[PDB]
Amino acid sequence: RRRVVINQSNQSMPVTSNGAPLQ
Amino acid sequence: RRRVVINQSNQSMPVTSNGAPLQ
Amino acid sequence: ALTSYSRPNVNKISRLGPDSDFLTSVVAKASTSIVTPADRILVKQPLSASSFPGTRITGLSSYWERYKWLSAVARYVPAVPNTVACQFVMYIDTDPLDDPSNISDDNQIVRQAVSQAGSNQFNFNTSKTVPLIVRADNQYYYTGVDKQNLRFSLQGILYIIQVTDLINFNGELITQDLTCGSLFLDWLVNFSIPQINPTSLTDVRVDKAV
Amino acid sequence: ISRLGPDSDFLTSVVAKASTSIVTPADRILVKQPLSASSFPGTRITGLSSYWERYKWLSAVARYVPAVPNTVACQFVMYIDTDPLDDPSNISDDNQIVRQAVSQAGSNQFNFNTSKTVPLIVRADNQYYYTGVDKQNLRFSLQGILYIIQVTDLINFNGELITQDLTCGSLFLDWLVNFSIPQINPTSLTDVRVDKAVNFIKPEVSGVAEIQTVTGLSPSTSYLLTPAFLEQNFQSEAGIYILSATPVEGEGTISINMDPTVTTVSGFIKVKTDTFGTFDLSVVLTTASKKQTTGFNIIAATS
Amino acid sequence: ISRLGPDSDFLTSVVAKASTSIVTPADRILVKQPLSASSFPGTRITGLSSYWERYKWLSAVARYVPAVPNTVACQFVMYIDTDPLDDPSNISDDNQIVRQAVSQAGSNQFNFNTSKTVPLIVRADNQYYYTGVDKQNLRFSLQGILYIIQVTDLINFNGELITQDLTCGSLFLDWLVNFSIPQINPTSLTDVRVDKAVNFIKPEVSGVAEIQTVTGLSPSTSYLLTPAFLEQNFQSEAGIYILSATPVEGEGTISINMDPTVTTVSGFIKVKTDTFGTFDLSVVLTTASKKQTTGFNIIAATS
Amino acid sequence: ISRLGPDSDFLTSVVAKASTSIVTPADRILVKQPLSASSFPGTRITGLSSYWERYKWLSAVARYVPAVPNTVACQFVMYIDTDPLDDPSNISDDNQIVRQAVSQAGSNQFNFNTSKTVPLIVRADNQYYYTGVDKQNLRFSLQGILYIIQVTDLINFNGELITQDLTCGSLFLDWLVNFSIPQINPTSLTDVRVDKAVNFIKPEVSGVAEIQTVTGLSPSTSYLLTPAFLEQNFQSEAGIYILSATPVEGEGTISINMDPTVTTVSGFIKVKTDTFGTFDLSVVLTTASKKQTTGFNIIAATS
Amino acid sequence: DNQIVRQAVSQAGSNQFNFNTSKTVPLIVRADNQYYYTGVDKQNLRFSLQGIL
Amino acid sequence: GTRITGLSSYWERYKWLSAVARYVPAVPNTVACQFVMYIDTDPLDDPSNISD
Amino acid sequence: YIIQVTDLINFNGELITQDLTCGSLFLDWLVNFSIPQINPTSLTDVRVDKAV
Ligand SMILES: [Ca+2]
Ligand SMILES: [Ca+2]
Ligand SMILES: [Ca+2]
Ligand SMILES: [Ca+2]
Ligand SMILES: [Ca+2]
Ligand SMILES: [Ca+2]
Ligand SMILES: [Ca+2]
Ligand SMILES: [Ca+2]
Ligand SMILES: [Ca+2]
Ligand SMILES: [Ca+2]
Ligand SMILES: [Ca+2]
Repeated sequence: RRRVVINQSNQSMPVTSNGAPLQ
Repeated sequence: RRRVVINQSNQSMPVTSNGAPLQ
Repeated sequence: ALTSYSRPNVNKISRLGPDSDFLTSVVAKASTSIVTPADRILVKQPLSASSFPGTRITGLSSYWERYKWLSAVARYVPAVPNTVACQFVMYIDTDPLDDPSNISDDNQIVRQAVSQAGSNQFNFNTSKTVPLIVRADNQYYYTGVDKQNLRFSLQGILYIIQVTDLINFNGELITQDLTCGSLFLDWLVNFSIPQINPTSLTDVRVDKAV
Repeated sequence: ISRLGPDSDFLTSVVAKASTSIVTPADRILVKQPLSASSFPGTRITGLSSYWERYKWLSAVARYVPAVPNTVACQFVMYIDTDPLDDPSNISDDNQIVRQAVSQAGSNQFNFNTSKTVPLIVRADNQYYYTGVDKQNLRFSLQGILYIIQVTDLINFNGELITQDLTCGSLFLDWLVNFSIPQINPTSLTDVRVDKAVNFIKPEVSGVAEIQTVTGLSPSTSYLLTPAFLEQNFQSEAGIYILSATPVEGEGTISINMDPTVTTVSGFIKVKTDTFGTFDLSVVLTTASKKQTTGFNIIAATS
Repeated sequence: ISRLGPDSDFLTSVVAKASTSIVTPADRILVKQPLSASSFPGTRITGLSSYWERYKWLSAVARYVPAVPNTVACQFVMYIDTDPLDDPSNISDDNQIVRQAVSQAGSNQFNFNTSKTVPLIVRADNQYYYTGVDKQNLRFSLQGILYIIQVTDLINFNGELITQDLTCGSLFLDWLVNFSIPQINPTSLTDVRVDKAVNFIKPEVSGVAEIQTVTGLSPSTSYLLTPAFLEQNFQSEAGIYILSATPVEGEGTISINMDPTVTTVSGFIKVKTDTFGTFDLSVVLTTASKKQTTGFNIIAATS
Repeated sequence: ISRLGPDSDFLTSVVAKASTSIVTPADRILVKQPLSASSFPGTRITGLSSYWERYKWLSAVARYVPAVPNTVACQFVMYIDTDPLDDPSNISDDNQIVRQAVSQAGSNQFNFNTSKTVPLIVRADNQYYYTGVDKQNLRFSLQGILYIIQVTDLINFNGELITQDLTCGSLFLDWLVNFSIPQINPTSLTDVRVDKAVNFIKPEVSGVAEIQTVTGLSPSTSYLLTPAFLEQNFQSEAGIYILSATPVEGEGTISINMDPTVTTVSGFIKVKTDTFGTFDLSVVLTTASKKQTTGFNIIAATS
Repeated sequence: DNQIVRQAVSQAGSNQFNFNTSKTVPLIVRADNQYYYTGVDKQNLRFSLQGIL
Repeated sequence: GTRITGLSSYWERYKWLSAVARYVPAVPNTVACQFVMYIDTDPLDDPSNISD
Repeated sequence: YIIQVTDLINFNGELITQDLTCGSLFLDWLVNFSIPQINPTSLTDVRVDKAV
């Protein structure tokens, strides 16, 4: 047989964006 | 916070017993 | 353009198990080889999660910070017939710095073993189990290789003590040191705070020129 | 009211005896083990027993395991005599001593190749028994006496009788006690033992103390040091063998004065090891040319 | 049970380093700041930490601000190692030390032109850590170690590398603690400093004490006074430079005896200022014609 | 607000004085101890007082224990004057100064070989007195002043007058506070003190740096080193006594240059110890044949 | 000599007495639940001692 | 150094189902250079021996 | 791969004269893993292979 276990040994890293004006 | 993920990155090893007679 | 990659504040506790692993073999010995009482110690196995190199649990242990054995029962399997006989006593001492190896009495080392909680006494041609006794309080232990103190990173030490001369079918003494069986663990852990654990990195370098 | 247990404690190792070692019917009693709590020195139940006056076993099931192959054969009968004064040793018939065994309630017979147990029969009333060593009457301090009677000649696989006294198993106790009246019980239930013997070093300079560091002992335990020397010709050359040993930590002076006018072989050193199982003491000789070895004995309490 | 917070405390100023100052991969660790409460001397959390034994951060989010223009560029990664003994300093590859960073949970990377934070990951159990200086094992007294790793060469607006070690921001802590067991922690976590040096006055009359009033110091704090003089030819004329300085309030005698037969440059004055930051002391010279200047150092504890 | 307590502290010792030392009724005031939070340097309430703006004693009871045998007798009265500018130090009648004492609320009257307590009576309104060291008006930052008036001459076992003043007991404050508005509250109260005065080593070969390890100090605490000497002839033979001490880890120099053309005694060292309370520094002499001893003070913040 | 006794009286549960008077001193327990180990001393002295008198 | 390389040697084989690599700059809008970023699927195609 | 196609220019349109680190690379991944095995090269072990 083969089985597909959803492994739960990870962790996320969400990306946020911004940006400064000249003044 | 703390969370408890059931990690599914293992595998079993079941133990069976027997034993031979003298004859 | 400002960008960031902040990981969240969560602590995932990954409960692995139950799986089974191999610890070591065990070498019973003759009465000729037993001189000091500390010769009767057959195995001295640390039971950290990072203490069995080769198993996957030691591989995976250095990718979290701490562990705790929830269920840990070590299951002795013999490899010998019913024609040779010697009596073992198997236990898991919970203090990793209590060492029986500096006891000058041969009867005291085997009363050291049977009086530990969870010990199981057996003829070594019979398969028996020994359960780990968990602490009353909730203590975690650091993974990885051992630092300054064993009491931060070892939850127990498996011992097997020999209490009787290794006898044969004819009631005579065996004259050789004889390997006799194996030890398998049946475990169940938590793991908290994933970290790469910098001693796990394979790297060849020269430390110090002395 | 201080209820402790259930636990496990190793009583003794049982030694089955050969056919030539059995002469009288009294010689079939392999073990005669009193089941007072203060009667298994070194174990956990006896160490606890010296810190209360009274006790009572709620459940004392004695668990025997074999240490012998299944290819040899002998047969045991095993019981717990609730009266500590009923002595089966004066029975002149060989079969009557084993009918004495199976008639006692709670008894058990077994082949000695397997693991069987004997429970302790409770009393009808509520009587507590005393701990400590047995002072005057055994009926105050002993709840039972465990017996194991050999009923069969010890055979081997080869169809022969074993000619040697053979250790054939072990006795373990699964115990559950009450206690009362916390105290100390003035007689100590421990035994001392000469741990090891190692000689004094030979200092090179006369009248200057060089420090002898000894290793290999147990960490952070107290020891006692008494001198002992065997077959040394101190008059093989000139001079007088005068030794003085003092610890840098403990208390005491070992003095060896082999002047045949005034002989003084006396003194004792009380010192405890460090965290590494080592200690050190100041060894000095008045005549350093006299290289006759002198030893000392390391006394320690084992249990 | 003594819960205090939430507040704010300045840890350190972070100094980004030039490209020539980066040689080994260990040299990318800008700050290695232990996050024990007793590890930020002078701040409010460390002053409080010396008055309880144990603590535990309930929320220790470390808030970085920039002190740099938006026209220069570099990139940081920042984390809190919960194990205080996992040391990233022995990693011989330059990319492996920053993969060590982002793999730790609760980590964060950012451009150093903006304000980002790193929270402290709580344990799974309830363990308290000790305050005070780190005695033997770091795993008892440190909850985390804050790291900041430089992953990028420090560029400027003009497309060039900065050649100087540049202070690039500040680290603040938003903390919330428990405590227990009120006490004092015998090692003082303060540092002393020579506050200023000012010379003794030159009295006009031999053997008559004129009082020197000094100003400019902090009000109502205790100071320590020790003499220090540099390159004075006392034998340029006749006489012996003998000084005696005593406070009119405190305790101590500074004595300067430049007689080359018996030299005595010794003593110390403990005195505290008034409400106006001034104090005064009796300066007297045996030979007032000797106008060689002699100074003293004002010692004070700053934090 | 932060409500800390209840806890204990140490105020002072109290020295009861004899008949001859009491000449005016103003001499009967044994202690004039302000019971502000910020007036007991080194204690626990004073160290906490510099981390908040304002305090208020909820329950602050001062306790007295005797350090005196039961064969001397002297009646005390003890009160906490809530007005800090009411001053009993200028009352001409010896009975009026004790009627002024016993009429204060919460005062207590005891023989001085008997342990008793005195409670501070709180205000009817809700005033938060300021923390920190004193300023212009003394009614903003003090909640009370503790006084102990000696009301009877000190006596012996036989009823005759004691002729010497006697330190007799100690005062302990059992307190409970509110605090508000965390500040770091400048002009800190940590007084510095000479820890010990230890002298340099006398090396053999001139122009060589050697390591002098000084032991027995506090572990991991920062110190301050100032040079000193006492009564030395630096011209006893040929050569100019030049010394230079530099640490191997710390910062600064010490210079002992007794050149009669330019004499320099200056410099200081800030160095901290290891975990063993030890440190080391590099001593060099230009003429090591000249064995004039030279010291150095060790300045340390005591609390 | 005064700082060593201010360090003493500020400990929780300390007691101040003339030495011809019987008194008591209570040990203040931890806020968490730590079980210190029994037996003789080892490497670290914070694993097996709850207090020093 | 990453946990994925640590955990990769506790299984035999892998396959990237989703793999998107996300370039983050650390530079202002005042310097300029043009990159091109790709993931070649053949690990033996090497552009390092191109003379143009 | 990351290929550079243009000269590294500044704000003034002039060439940068230094080699300049410029940013980072993060992966956003999703894998399978089949057949758990300890993978014998993962074992940390110090030994001498071959004397040449
Ligand atoms: Ca143990
Ligand atoms: Ca670790
Ligand atoms: Ca008794
Ligand atoms: Ca009977
Ligand atoms: Ca008794
Ligand atoms: Ca402490
Ligand atoms: Ca770590
Ligand atoms: Ca303390
Ligand atoms: Ca203020
Ligand atoms: Ca132990
Ligand atoms: Ca390709």
